[PDB]
Amino acid sequence: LRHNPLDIQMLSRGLHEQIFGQGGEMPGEAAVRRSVEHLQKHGLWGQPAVPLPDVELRLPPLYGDNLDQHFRLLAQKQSLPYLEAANLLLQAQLPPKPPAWAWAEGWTRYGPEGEAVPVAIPEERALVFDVEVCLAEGTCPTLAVAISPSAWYSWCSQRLVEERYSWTSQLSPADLIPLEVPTDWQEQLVVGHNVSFDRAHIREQYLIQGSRMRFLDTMSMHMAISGLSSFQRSLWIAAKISSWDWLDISSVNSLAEVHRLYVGGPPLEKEPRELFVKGTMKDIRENFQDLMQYCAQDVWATHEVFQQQLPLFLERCPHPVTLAGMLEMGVSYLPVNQNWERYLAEAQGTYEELQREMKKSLMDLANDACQLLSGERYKEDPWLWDLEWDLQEFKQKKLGPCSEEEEFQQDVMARACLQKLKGTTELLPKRPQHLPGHPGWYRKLCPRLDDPAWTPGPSLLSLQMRVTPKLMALTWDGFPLHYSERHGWGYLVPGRRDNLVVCPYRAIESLYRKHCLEQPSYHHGNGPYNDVDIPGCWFFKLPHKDGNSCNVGSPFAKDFLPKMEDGTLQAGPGGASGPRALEINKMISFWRNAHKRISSQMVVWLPRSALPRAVIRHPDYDEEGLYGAILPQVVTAGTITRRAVEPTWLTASNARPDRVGSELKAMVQAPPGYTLVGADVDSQELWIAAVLGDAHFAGMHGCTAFGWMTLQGRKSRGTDLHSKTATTVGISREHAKIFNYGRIYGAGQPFAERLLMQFNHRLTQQEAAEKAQQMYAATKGLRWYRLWKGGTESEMFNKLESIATSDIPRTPVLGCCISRALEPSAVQEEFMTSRVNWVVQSSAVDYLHLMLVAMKWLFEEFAIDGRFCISIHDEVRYLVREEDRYRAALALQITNLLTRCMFAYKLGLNDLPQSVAFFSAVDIDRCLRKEVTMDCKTPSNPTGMERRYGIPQGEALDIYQIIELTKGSLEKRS
Amino acid sequence: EGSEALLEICQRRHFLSGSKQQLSRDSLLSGCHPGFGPLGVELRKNLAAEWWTSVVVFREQVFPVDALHHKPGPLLPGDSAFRLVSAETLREILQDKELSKEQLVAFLENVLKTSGKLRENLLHGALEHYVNCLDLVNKRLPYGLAQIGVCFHPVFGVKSIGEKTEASLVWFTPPRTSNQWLDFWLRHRLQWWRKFAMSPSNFSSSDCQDEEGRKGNKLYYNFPWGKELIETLWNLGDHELLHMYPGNVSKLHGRDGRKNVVPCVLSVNGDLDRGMLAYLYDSFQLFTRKKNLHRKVLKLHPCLAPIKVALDVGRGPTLELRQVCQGLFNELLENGISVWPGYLETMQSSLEQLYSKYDEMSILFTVLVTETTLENGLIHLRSRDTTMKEMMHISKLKDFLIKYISSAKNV
Amino acid sequence: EALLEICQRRHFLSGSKQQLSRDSLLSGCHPGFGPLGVELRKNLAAEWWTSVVVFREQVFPVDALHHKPGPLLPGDSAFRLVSAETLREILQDKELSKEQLVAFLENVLKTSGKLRENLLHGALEHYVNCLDLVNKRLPYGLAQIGVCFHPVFVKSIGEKTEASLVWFTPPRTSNQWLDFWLRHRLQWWRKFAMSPSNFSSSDCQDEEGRKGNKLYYNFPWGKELIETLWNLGDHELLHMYPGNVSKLHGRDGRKNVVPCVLSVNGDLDRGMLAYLYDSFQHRKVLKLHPCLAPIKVALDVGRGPTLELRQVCQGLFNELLENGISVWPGYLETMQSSLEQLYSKYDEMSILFTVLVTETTLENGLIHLRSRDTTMKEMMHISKLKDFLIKYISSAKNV
DNA sequence: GTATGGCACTGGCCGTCGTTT
DNA sequence: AAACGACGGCCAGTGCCATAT
Ligand SMILES: Nc1ccn([C@H]2C[C@H](O)[C@@H](COP(=O)(O)OP(=O)(O)OP(=O)(O)O)O2)c(=O)n1
Ligand SMILES: [Ca+2]
Ligand SMILES: [Ca+2]
Ligand SMILES: [Ca+2]
Repeated sequence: LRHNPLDIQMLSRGLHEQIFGQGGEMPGEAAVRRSVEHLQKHGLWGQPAVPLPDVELRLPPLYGDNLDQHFRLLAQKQSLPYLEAANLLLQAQLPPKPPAWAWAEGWTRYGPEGEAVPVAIPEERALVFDVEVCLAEGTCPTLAVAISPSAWYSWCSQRLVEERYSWTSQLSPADLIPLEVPTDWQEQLVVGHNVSFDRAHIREQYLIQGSRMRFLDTMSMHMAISGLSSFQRSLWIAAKISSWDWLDISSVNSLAEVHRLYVGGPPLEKEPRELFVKGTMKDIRENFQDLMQYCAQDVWATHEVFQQQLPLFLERCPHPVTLAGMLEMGVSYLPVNQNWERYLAEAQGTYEELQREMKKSLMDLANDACQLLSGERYKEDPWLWDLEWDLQEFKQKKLGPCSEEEEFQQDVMARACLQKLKGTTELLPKRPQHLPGHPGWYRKLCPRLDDPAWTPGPSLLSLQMRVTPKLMALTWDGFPLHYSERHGWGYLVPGRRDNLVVCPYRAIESLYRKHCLEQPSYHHGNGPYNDVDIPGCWFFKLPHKDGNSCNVGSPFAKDFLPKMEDGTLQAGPGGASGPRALEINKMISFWRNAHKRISSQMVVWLPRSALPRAVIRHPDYDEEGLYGAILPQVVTAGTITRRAVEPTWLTASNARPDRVGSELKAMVQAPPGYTLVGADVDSQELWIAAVLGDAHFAGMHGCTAFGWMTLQGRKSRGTDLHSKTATTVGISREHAKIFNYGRIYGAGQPFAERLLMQFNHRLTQQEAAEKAQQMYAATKGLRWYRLWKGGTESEMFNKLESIATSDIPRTPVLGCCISRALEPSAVQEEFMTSRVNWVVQSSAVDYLHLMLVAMKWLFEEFAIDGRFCISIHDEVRYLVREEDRYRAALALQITNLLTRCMFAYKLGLNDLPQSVAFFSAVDIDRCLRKEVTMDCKTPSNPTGMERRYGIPQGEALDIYQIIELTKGSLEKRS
Repeated sequence: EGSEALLEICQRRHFLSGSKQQLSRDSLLSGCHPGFGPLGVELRKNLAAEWWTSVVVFREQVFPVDALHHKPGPLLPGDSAFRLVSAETLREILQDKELSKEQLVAFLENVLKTSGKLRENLLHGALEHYVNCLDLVNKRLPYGLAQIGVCFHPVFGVKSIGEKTEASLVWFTPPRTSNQWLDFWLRHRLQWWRKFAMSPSNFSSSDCQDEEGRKGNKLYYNFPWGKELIETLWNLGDHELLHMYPGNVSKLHGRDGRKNVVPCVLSVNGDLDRGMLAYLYDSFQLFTRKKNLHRKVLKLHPCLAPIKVALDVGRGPTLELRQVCQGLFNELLENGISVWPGYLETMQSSLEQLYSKYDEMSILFTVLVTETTLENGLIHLRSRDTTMKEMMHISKLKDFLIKYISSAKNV
Repeated sequence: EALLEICQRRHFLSGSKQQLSRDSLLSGCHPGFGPLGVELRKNLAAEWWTSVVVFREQVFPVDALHHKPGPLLPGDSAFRLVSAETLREILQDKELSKEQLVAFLENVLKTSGKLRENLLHGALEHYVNCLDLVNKRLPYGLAQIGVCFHPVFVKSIGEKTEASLVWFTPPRTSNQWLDFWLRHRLQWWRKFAMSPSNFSSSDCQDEEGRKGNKLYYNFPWGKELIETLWNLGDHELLHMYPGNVSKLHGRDGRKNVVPCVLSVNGDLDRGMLAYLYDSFQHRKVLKLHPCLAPIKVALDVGRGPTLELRQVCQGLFNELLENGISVWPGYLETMQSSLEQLYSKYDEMSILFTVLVTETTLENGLIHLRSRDTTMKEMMHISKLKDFLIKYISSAKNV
């Protein structure tokens, strides 16, 4: 068993005969013949490839008959204590609220008859917990309320009970909320709505070594059970196309709406005077009781919704894997050091500096424009001709000798004459003129001279003003810009005649020559509007991403960042010119928007006493440094897919040489003695789709053309999906990747048409339709017998549509059911694209859950001194102690194998190709970056990561290298 | 090639010196040119003042230092460097049979071990002073010594000497922070060069490593022909300091926190003549709408421009105009503004040529006193940036100018 | 002398006890000056420049190179550069050696350069081109402050930083300008002195040129020259430009005239030493003039919380420096000694004012102040101090 | 495959009205 | 009593987020 009937290398004999069954089964010959016919019709049959080296491992013993039972047992073992806690909380009989809340120092517990007693911590297996933070003083918690199945607890910080005008801004564990018990059973569960926010304020969540406490979020459970899509959310808000029966069983993620849906009854009462979001500490000190009552009400609502949701979730996701996956996904962790702060500072500085330069440049342009007044030269400039070039009149009303001594008299006489002249203030009108002689347009940018805010030059000029694009002399495909009233900013085509000021009739044309010779309108674009009647020229709107009839208020918007090639969209001048300003704008675009989120991140710095001994006595530890952590507020299920969501960290952005502040990922640095061991799954979703199609078709790997190309394709030769499509249709690799991912999720032809019209504006629509039709016919194929078949991904789409159309759609691997808001009964053949996207992305979520469970099991069994760090998109990273860096790597590889094997097992396939058996490479590094070799050069970090901070290059190991480094064993005794 | 027109203009307005034939790019780069004209000297003075303000005054542990232009005493033979000898002794040596057969060839060795040399860099004197200056800060290790001076370099009768004025800062640090400090200065200095630049992107930096493995950075300006070095930063460790003071190591110690250690040395050396030339090139022009408004002007920064305002007169009662111009000139100078006394000139050309001349000289503003001024004290003011005239009352002129300059320091 | 040892202790002079001596300081072969000495010299140079150059329409800066290449006059007293590269070629072939090596000395004159003996020649070299700057208006001058090298008698090199003004005048008014400049220079030297009576002038005669004047300062051992004015005339300019004399003509009274040249050269090192001696005449204190003093005010901390007094001192330090006032960051030092020793140290350094911050500054905003010239203690609010300081200096400049 | 609402931010137009003279 | 400069109010477009505080 080394090659399947289709001459595709499979898993090695030693691994196959210990992961799967030795007996097993083999496909019939008819299916093999059908697959051969398919492949040879597509033209791939005769393409043998050199085999890879074989691999043999003594895999750790499994449990049960097969892989499914093994994973079930592992997940159940992981999740048992937390299900025990959840069940204990589900049966709770909550006593009444205390008659009067206490004004105390820390945690206090309230028993029968309202008695209050101070305690160190709740000391409960389960809790429902809510916190309130006053934004007026920063991010330190103010007060919180918790409920156990037996009593009420309340907590408040010293920043409320005691009053003083000085508190350190740098956060420390000494001010956070203590929950964990010292060293009744070790495992603990905390429930809440948006529980990540509450976790961020826990004292013991910032320790380097993980803890057995876990957090279950009500919002994630709601999203899983009865969540809504973005379009569905918009329509739901609009109400509170053809079928509306899904409204009564779904709602937005707000706590009030959730309680209204699951629990019902009297609505929840807010506080109209938002003393936390807009009040002050004095307001809280005055309105203590009411705020505590509101918090208790919110906690009670959260407990009720949890009671009503837990059985529903346990029913719609039976497989134990999902619960453990969420539990492990809810404990993210990002270490950082003092460098983080530096980064922020530096980035901010750079930002400001660039802005100044840009501003300066614009001012220079303004000055250079004034000269155009002479000889009415401005009247020939094809940009500034229409400005207010008016000059006002000024106003009125009401032989050498040698010096002798005592020349001081002459100086005194001159000074007296000057003083005599200084007093001639009676004639001047008191109401002064403002810079007469200067053009009015220039004067608008000049501050009043007498004001205390005066600055020299046109310091008021700035981006977003209609003047700025005119001054830069910007062009679009070499056509100058222009502003009108039937649109925002557009461009001017100079090829017009028949009287469509004389400047535009002859002066503008020359510009096009300088671009045409450097490489009824004949040019095609948005469309002319004769309402604008500039002689001898056509006006064309700048294509707005929302389609025609929309006005573009600025040519420097986000969607215009692609801009054009270096041969256009620029002006000839150099220093303080349009090109440099555009470059500066492109550089600062990212930071301009992300700076608030990035700087607002909450950071807690661990004291020395809290550090593990491995860090204190490490040779690479400095006593003067700072070590802290960020606990991202990612919600385990922020989308109906159950995919995790967070705006800051879970992003596709990475360090770039052209964007300022892009090295944020690189600032997550492991402490001394620790490393970030991780890997990126090789083409996760595409492989999932390929295996789905292959299992649907003939039960053999690679039986479909899509699966073949997925296995036998390589990026290094351009035979992978992205490169092949790019070379067949003629676009960039990234654009082809976007197109392919869009098509995979069920996007139709019109989406492709619009996207490929966006990618290059030159392409006409009547040919964009042809492009989309040809491409989809090649990929998708014809629908039915008359009026999918014949396509490379026909069977994959058939299976996806079939599973989406089922009565109760479920993930083919773990079986989690789709949200009630998308059931065919409720939607009645609506939102089909949403279901098609959901099936694939939820399969990816199941893959992630399987990875997490396997990694946790392997770490626990072999005492690997590590911890899960983060997972972003399809890449995963773990914080592992240095000495075990290699062992963990092997574990990761093992995980991959099992995971893929699992994905093959549930679809009825008893083999796994050797190509996808292991990670292409495993990364070992002390920082987060796409590759361990790049130095992360950015304008804010010009010297590189290695020069400034001292992070060396990492390692990218293979399966064989790890095997030789570890001898293929995870035991410490090796 | 604008390199010709720019240099012709620079010579004409007395930024440079010497005849037209003598001046050339190679001579300017090498440092063997005749020198700089008064405007060039003023520009260099402004640049030096800005550098000193940015580097020395604002810091608690940077002190001035003076290094002699020559180092006497014996040295290592074989350097082939020029030697200093007085012509008064160039005949008494050989008189009356002093080994005059063949030892005169070996007399070269005496030349290698009897006369001093002209210092080639300011680092050596600062290293000499290190020990004595250590008392200024009670041995607090992080501290600097700065100096602006002139250095001499051989260049290729056969070979000549070029003189270059350079600013040097030697910064002694704890070894552990050394690298960090490097980066710090690498930023600061670079930003300084970007501060006054019209095109700060033309100033660039690169990283380099010594054959001994030590780190450093090179700062370049992009002249129309290529990149030219203008400043260097080097991390030197304790090698030079240890050699210069052999024997007891402890005497080099200084305090870092509570640790006595021998400092690491960081040397920053920039060339002020090359910096001035780069700034002159940057301020020059070096497309469609430019075909008409081809004004030739040097847009030097207000903080660097040698002359701020120029004074002239209109035709009328000469004595009164002269008196008021004298008073205004005294007032402007008293407040720290540099004025070009153009009211002393007898001219034979229109205002256009006057404006062109003042633009090539980089005059920020031109003030004109006219007959009507005597009635109400309103003078004409023309700005270099805008070239637009305004009427302004005398009683406030001074203040406004100061304001302008003040803003230029911060904005 | 006690003054010399105090200057050595307070980083005015540079070197060691034996290296520093009267003769070495006067002749210019001293090891160098300390940072305070450099600051004092820079202040003196700035005062000289503003007095001479800033407030005059006919004085311009000039850039003279420290050496003059090309063949020179043979057999004179001045330093010359021995061939540099020639030291590498001779070591592989001998030109018969023996008594033709005397001609080697002549070959030195064929190629050897020369260091700058004085700034007069460099300025004279620029006369023709600098004449255009004033539209040939005959009266104009060139000023420059620069270092010069002198033989000292084995010979030694003495470095002297000197300020030189070359003044071109009509021959008809040369004497009037000469005595005018004499008066102005004498007044400038008297201006900063605590006892101007110790500055004197004399008139001197020469075979060539015309009369001149010498300025002397009375050091404790005798009068010493510090500056000279000479009416050189026209011989040097004519010699430097033989041939068509018309190129040397300036305009005076609508007629062409060959200018007469006067030279005013003053030694700034000697002047700095003279001022140091002057400002030292029952406590050892240097009462340097406020304009010339290198450091104006010194800051310090008092008893109380460190991380608040330190921030107050940092703010005051930044505020004082932003306005051009030099400051001694004494707040960085620990309370190692008593207050009296700190006062004495600042008195020797010539610190104008001493600032003491205390916890009472935090409680009320008051700061203790001590004045160098009076020794009386005062209390002032922080927000005022800056302005007050400027006023003080301003008064000293106007008085 | 359709997209609603609200909040923060900046720029441009406006008709009304006190101030100057 | 006539012209003007200044200004709270209104409109439009952009960016961020459907949640906690
Ligand atoms: N239009 C897209 C493209 C990607 N993704 C997601 C899926 C994965 O989470 C990740 C994949 O991105 P890569 O850049 O890592 O993708 P490949 O692995 O397909 O790219 P390559 O072949 O360039 O390595 O982003 C998405 O949601 N929509
Ligand atoms: Ca909450
Ligand atoms: Ca609440
Ligand atoms: Ca990838």
